[PDB]
Amino acid sequence: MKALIIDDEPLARNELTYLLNEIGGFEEINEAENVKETLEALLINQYDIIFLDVNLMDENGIELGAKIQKMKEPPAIIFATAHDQYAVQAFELNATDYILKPFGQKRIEQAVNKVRAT
Repeated sequence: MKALIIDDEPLARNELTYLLNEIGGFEEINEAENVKETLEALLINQYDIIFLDVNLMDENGIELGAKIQKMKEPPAIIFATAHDQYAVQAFELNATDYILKPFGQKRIEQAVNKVRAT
């Protein structure tokens, strides 16, 4: 399973990377801090799931997620943020999950297990 973490704060990307490695089953985990890196990354790799903050500095994460769902085979979108006002929008753009910070390995596992469906 390959995952992509998109957050502006590199510490947050590290915390999430740790938990994913603790859970296991991830052959590859890449990160991105903006829309350019994110889209660049998506273009050259098939990701099963992406963890995305609600906003990347000034870029809008929700809108980015929305555009990502128009892909042929979009990866699952999980919002991981400290903001709790965009859950309704996340549901509207068919997001797989919306996780509020701070979160633990159990809650991330729930989401990851949610996307394990084929």
